[PDB]
Amino acid sequence: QIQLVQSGREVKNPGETVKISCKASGYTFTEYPMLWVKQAPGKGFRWMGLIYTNTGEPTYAEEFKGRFVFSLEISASTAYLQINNLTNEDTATYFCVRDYFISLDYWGQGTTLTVSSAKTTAPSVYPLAPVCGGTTGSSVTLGCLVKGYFPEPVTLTWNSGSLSSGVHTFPALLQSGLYTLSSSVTVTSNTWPSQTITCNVAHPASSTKVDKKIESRR
Amino acid sequence: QIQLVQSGREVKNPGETVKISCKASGYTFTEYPMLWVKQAPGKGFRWMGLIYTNTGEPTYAEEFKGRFVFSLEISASTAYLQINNLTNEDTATYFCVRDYFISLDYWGQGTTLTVSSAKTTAPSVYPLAPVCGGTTGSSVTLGCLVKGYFPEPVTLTWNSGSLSSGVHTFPALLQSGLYTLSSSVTVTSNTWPSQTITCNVAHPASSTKVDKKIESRR
Amino acid sequence: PYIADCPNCGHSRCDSPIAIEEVRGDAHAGVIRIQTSAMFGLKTDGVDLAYMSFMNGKTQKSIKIDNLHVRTSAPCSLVSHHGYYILAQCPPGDTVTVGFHDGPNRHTCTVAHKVEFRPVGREKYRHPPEHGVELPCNRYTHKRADQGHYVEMHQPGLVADHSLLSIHSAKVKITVPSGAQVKYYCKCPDVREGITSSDHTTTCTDVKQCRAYLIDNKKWVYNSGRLPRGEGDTFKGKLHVPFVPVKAKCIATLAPEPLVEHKHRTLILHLHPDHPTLLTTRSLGSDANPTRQWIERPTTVNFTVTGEGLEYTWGNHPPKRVWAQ
Amino acid sequence: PYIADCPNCGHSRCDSPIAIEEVRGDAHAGVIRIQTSAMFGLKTDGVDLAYMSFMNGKTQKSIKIDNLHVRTSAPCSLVSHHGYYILAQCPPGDTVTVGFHDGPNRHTCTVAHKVEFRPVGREKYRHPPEHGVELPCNRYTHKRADQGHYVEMHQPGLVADHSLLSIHSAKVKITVPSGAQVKYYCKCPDVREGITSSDHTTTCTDVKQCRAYLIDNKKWVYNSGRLPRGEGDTFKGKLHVPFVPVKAKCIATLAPEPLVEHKHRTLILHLHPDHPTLLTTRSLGSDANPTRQWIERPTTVNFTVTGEGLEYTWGNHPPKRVWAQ
Amino acid sequence: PYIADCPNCGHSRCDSPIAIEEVRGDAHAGVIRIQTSAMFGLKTDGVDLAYMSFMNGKTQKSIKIDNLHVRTSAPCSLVSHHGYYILAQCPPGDTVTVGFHDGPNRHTCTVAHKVEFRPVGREKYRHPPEHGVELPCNRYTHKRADQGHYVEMHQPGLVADHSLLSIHSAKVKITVPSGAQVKYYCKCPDVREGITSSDHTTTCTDVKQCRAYLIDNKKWVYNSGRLPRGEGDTFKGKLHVPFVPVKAKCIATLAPEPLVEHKHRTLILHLHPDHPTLLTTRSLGSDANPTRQWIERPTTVNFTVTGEGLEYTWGNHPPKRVWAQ
Amino acid sequence: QAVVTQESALTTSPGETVTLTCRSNIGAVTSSNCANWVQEKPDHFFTGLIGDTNNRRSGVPARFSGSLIGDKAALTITGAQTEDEAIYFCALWYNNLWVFGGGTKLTVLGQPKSSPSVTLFPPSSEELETNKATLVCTITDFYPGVVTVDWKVDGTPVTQGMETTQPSKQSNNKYMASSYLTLTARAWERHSSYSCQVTHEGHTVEKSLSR
Amino acid sequence: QAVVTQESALTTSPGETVTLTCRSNIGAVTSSNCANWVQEKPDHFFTGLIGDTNNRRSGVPARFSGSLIGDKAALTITGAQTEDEAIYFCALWYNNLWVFGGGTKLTVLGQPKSSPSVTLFPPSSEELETNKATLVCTITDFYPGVVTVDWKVDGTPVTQGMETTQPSKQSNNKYMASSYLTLTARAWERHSSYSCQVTHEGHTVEKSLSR
Amino acid sequence: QAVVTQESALTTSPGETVTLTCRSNIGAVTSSNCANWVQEKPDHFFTGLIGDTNNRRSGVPARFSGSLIGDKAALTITGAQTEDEAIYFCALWYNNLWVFGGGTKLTVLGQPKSSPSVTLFPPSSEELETNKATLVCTITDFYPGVVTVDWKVDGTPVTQGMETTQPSKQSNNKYMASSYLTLTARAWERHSSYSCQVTHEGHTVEKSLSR
Repeated sequence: QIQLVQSGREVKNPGETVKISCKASGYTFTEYPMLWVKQAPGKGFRWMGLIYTNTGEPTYAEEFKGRFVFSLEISASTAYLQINNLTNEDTATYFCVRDYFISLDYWGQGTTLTVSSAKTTAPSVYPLAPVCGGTTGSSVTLGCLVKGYFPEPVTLTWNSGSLSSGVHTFPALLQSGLYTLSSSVTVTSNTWPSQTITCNVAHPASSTKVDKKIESRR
Repeated sequence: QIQLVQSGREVKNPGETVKISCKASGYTFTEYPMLWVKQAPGKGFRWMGLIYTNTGEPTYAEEFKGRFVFSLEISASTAYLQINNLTNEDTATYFCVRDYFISLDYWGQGTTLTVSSAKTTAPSVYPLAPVCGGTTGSSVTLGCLVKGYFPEPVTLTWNSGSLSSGVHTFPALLQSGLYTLSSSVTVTSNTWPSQTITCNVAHPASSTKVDKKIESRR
Repeated sequence: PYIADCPNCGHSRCDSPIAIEEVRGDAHAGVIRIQTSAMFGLKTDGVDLAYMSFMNGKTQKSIKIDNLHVRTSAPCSLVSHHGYYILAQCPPGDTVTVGFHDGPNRHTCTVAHKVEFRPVGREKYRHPPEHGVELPCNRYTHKRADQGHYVEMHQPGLVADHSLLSIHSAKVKITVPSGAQVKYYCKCPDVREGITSSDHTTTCTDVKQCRAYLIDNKKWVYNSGRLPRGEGDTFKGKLHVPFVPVKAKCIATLAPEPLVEHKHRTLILHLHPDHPTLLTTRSLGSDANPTRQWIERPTTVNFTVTGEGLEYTWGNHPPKRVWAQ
Repeated sequence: PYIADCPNCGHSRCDSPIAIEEVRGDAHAGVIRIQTSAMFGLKTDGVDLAYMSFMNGKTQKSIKIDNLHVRTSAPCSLVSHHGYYILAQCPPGDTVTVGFHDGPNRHTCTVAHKVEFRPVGREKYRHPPEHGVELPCNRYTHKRADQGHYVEMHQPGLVADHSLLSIHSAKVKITVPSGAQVKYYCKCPDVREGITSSDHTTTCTDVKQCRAYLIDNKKWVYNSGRLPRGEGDTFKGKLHVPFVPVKAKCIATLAPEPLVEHKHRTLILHLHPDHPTLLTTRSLGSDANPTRQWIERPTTVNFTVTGEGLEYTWGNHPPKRVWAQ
Repeated sequence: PYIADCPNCGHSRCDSPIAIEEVRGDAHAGVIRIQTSAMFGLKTDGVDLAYMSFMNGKTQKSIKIDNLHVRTSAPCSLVSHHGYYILAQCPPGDTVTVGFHDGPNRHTCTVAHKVEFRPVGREKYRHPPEHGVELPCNRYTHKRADQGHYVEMHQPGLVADHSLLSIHSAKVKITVPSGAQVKYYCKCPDVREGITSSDHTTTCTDVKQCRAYLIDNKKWVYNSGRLPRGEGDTFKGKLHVPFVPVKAKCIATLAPEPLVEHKHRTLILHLHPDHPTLLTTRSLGSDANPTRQWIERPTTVNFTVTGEGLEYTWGNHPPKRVWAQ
Repeated sequence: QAVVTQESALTTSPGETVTLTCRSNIGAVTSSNCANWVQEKPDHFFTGLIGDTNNRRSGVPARFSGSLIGDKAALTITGAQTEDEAIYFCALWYNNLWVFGGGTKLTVLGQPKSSPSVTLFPPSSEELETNKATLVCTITDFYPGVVTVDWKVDGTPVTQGMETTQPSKQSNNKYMASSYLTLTARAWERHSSYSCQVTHEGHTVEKSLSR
Repeated sequence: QAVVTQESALTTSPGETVTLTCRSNIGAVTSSNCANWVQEKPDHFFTGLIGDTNNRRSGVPARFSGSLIGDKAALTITGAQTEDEAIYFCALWYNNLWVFGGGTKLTVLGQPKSSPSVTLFPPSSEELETNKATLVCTITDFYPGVVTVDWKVDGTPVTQGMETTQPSKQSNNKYMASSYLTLTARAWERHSSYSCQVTHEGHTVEKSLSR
Repeated sequence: QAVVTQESALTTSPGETVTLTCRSNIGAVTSSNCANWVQEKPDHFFTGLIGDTNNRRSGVPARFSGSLIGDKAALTITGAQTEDEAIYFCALWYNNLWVFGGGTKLTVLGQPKSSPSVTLFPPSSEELETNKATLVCTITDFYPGVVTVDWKVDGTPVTQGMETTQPSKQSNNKYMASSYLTLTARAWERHSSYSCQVTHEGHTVEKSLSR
């Protein structure tokens, strides 16, 4: 029914601008305006303002009057947050939210911004296959290591997303100035290596797409 | 909110008198009178009477008119049961109770009397440390054996009561004319014997207090 | 909470605990003070006026007031309860009709009583307005902290309870509430007083020829006409009345202003009230020559005013005065 | 449970199953016997008078009576139901206004009928009291074991049900309840009688030009004026009335006693009733010289009593007599 | 949903959101159009007329209408609500008495207003029947799509809210709803206007000597007499009325037919109405010689008919005519 | 001079609806008897549930409701839970005193089985200084609450000298018990292998010491 | 310019009734503050529970109800469930803006413990072609969510080179984490036995590779 | 001459709210269709839940409620339980007869897995007196209810002679099945090692006899 799906997470060096979209589904856009909330890493939840999706007038919280600008692609049921002249302390997650029932009833997924200086490094995608010997159980765990990229984000799927059950994707972590991510997938021992299992990785900032099929070590 | 906490359990030889206190907390004493109930070992629950904590008039059940006398330290929110010329068949547990809501809503913990002839023997407190060899697990169980006392009750705590989680205190049992009690405590293997663990035992009837630290056998 | 014989208790004469005596539609403010035989108020013991204790069985039932209904020609409005007694704002009604809802049953009680509500004033309304002048009405209080009168309330007499008179497998078997005093014998010769615990009956057998009585005088009652006397004595129990009639100034009536019209020593007055208004005058000569007439229909009237003066009283609107030279 | 056209069914003329016909405010005891077109009482099959079967759809709904409301100027009191018919103790009212609560909806029915309740007696009360003399009123029974009259109750005619006339994806599609007899054709030429299971319609297409009928005469009805005739026949179904008017002695009226005052061959009587009381006398000479006057306002009256005697009738209080030599 | 001062709000003068102004018992169809100060209808935002938004606190409460009750001498029947305004079919009543049930509380409001319902016609009924002739009554609509008039509805003035004026542990502490405009100072000298977020108060301490105000003019109101003026300006907010009085033909009255009886140039008429019926005639000579008399009591009357003719008007039954040669 | 009667024991499963009743020997139970329902959990732990027939004490789950069914007072547990396993007592008022029923032991399916935790301790040395030795075998956290404890000195089933307490209910609703084997300073020093064997829901646990 | 305050953390057991409160620094909370309650489950997953003090969002279980208790807004969970373990935030309206509370972390007894599923992968060969080798140790489905990961190259506790992420909550409410040990193509070829040891609720799991 | 349609299968988890619907091919379902809901548990066990659209049969938990949603009859299970896993059928009245829907198989998360209990019996001797031998392999109390049974005479997978029933639901909601391997008195006496291997939720259980 109601889905507010947000853009993916960006990386931006200080000074830049970002436009975060919120695409609304399930309601009539026009009778319910949008709340923009900032949940800062430590600090907790904060109201950034509200936009009248009918007239188009924004209210900003005083903390947010200035670099922040709400707007909407009415026509497509999108509300957008734009933060100009990005300050380093704006790294946090921003949620769109529907104001209804004397409060807020639905929240989006969040779009996380990491304001941070750094060039652009494409990831190296490495297959993780089991040890050279044996590996005999009722199931089997394969993996995919996405190493040394910048900035965030990368997306990772298994078999173009048709294999989602039994998957653990591990949050990217910064190490020596670069991000590293990994994912595991577990399937029955009959599936692999009988049927092909492929790691799909995209790094938008570098226009890098890598498809890596997990092959047996021998 | 409402707590009725009762005195501890006594031992008394036939013929004696006992005054059992009931200290009330959480309500205004004066608008709720007190029920005294006898739950005799086998027999089940029996109403002993009710005291008007406002006027002070007691009602006795006919079974209880005579040796039983209700009174109250109004001033301290205490109601008291006094059983004079104790008969041996008065061993049982007595509960105070609040009469409210067309019945009884809160019951106390109980004060158990054991009418029984016998002198006064102080307990011997023995530390129970694990076997001389090994004992390597994620946790460890120590113990404390309180042997050969009379009459009841004894109280037992661990580390002055600051260590209550993972404790099993075992009800006192009569053997060869004397009571014996024991307790175990289980802590992580890192706690002991690194940190001190001490058994605290009191026997009011003999004015005996013993603190026994559990020491390793070697 | 006393129980008596309601006269038209839904069907016919039941014995309701809320049996209505002493209806008093004698005040002015839309209010009636009533006595149920039931004593609502606090519980059996100590709490919350807004709970509800009537008699079910020999026993009380001290529970919530949830769905009281006093009513008349229309549903009334409760004002306050204290003791046996309730105050409620009612309209006029040929009768009075009372009742709560225990929850399983309606269980009401109803009675005849001529009710009216004249407000104090020369206006004969049917109901108090929102506005108008204040003036000294008669009315009952909201409150309980009240001693201005007290009615005798001594013991109950006995009551019937044939739930007692069971059968001892061939003999009729009486029991007792809590050790209460059961006054017993049968048409045959057996135990003749009955001041006992649970007795049997040696002689008679039929439940329908025995004395199922409850001398249970641990709590006094109101001295209803629908009470059987406690034959022993006038026990104590002088007990107040809450709802004293007091000299409240009701928010009260006012009739629309007149249309004064001049003529030669004569007041034409085209007049147009809201309700029947008692107009009256006093030609201030030693010849009084007064006039009185309730006016409800709009009417152009006349008054031969004299030289020295006349006065004019449009309802409880203040008295006017007039120089007609 | 028949369904007919209620006249002011909350909004306006609906078709309520409780459509009120034959209001009878003709007795004295505060009572009206009413016929709903709905047949409450036992269920469809066999149990419990105090359940509730009206028509919803073509279908019954034999469920609990939970929240019946007959009412008039004030809310009435139910007395008893049997069959289509309910007895209820009502006050006077210009109208009659009936209704239960199914639970999702109020679903009431209302009607005009001039109602009054004179009690039998020379007192013109508005309501029955708790006390007074008993005397022969007219009144309806509580009971059902009753045969004193019976009204014709033959079949229903058909009824409309356009829920039947669905569409067969291009043609209008009739169905049947349970194999019931559906009487069918359309303005166009197609099947002309209809005694069938679920038919289609070759010719016409529009639902609004077809005969959605239900000859469902497995259960007869009351012969309401708001019934369409079952054209075939006067089927059987002679069926009793429960609530016969009977010669009950109502608990009844009584006017306060007079104040007898002597004069020379003359009764002054300061008099002060509760309600309008028809007083009357008979000067026992062969010259009757009687008098009649309803008295509601307290009045000191006079009576030239003769030598031989007069009699005096203070309402349904018994007749007095007087020697005035 | 505006909130004003109800006059006899159960006990006495409360401030109910359903405070009744502009009672209009001026139509004929048993109907009254009322304005609550509460704006039921859609919710705060966008949905479902049949929901219920009154003011609780400074705040609305846009929830379900579950248990509305308009009533008078008897319980009325709702007709429709739109905006601040409700239409309801009522009987006559000296007063008007309104109220819903939030669920925790009755929370009603009541008022004085002279109500009657004459139907249009020479019959003076008390209530509309099921049958009779239709003729041009005055009546309000069911509907909302209505513009025939509009009443001014500009802003609210401020309102009190001493829930604001808390204490800052020694000083009296005002707060704000949502950043609304709180107009503030105390008897002492401190901040003198107040257009602020949550302020403190340096000078005064007592809550009872300060200006707890809410200039919250984000939504206009009805211009009730029980409103304090918004002193700044006549803001916009011209707003329609739904329930226009329209020329409906009420289902309407009819008096039972007369008994025509011949005599020599004379109509004896044994006559027997249902309700008070205004009869009247016109002797069609240039000598009119008409007659008028309300007839409620059955009466045999007479009419000296002339040679040329007379006409005869048995209530709103059509006019008859007669040759008496 | 009135006898309140209650079912003796009732067994139900988590999620079911169970009714306990309270019968008076003098007649039907009525609202003037102000039926009360009290629950006793292990450790002499009393709480009031319902009073005045149907008033639920505050903080008592709603799955509990009281009423009069026929001529008796009834307590219904709607959605019984594992936590409801306890003794329920009814009380009836009789114009001047209270009469308690015998109580109903209610058993509710739940609490997956749990094996005992057994520990055997050697006689401490301060105690061997008394010319006495007592081997303590502690057994805790077992459910169902029934065990068999058997001692074996040097391979031979001891049969005299031992004492085993009765299973006592812990707070978590599992049980505990301890067994004592008292020897003499001397019996102690004689034999060489002591062992406390605990049998619970079919598995055995043997804890042996070596002097 | 108003501060909403909430309990920091609350712990309950399945089946209990727990109350969270929301206090305003300016005064009592009233219906014109339109208290809202929002729940945050792991993964930045937000849902609204109650709005306008007591209006339950649609599809939010009935065990959740809001109200004003005293001078504060309260959320009561009646029959808390294991699934209710999350962060609850309250929001209050103040005439022109919203102020959010700090949130209350609620813990509910349930979800029986679950051991980790550990897998150690060898450096792939395409990566050994970069003159680099990274051993990945993945640990998933463990609860409680706390582990200790220790690496041991050739019998010797590595102590530099490793990086272990922070436990992240999976959907089923169990956790995951991975640890990396980066060597050089060369360090790789040198040593011979690698092992990733994971310690969880007392048991240890060692996954070793052999080059 | 009307067709009632229902969802084919629905899967939910304990604690969720699930809605089943019942559609009529002739038009919207209305209160004059008196929607009935019936539940079929294994063993041809029928109970009525709701009747006349929303009347709950007596002794049917309150988590079950019926209603009309849109133009169809609906059954909502509020707080589905493991015990609710069954087939739900709706029935609609059509003026003279009843039409039943195809039923909805509902699956509810719960009942932790349970391994099979396997037993292999030898041909009895009275049967070897008939010149026949039948090895019976019984498998009970397993869940999920799916198994693989493989027989192996003398080390060699038998492939002819065996018959395995279909898993049948026991009362506790677990399953059972038995497999038969019929030999001749003679085949019997020939070979020497018989074995019934049962594979269930990945573990294998082999029960062998020795003649």
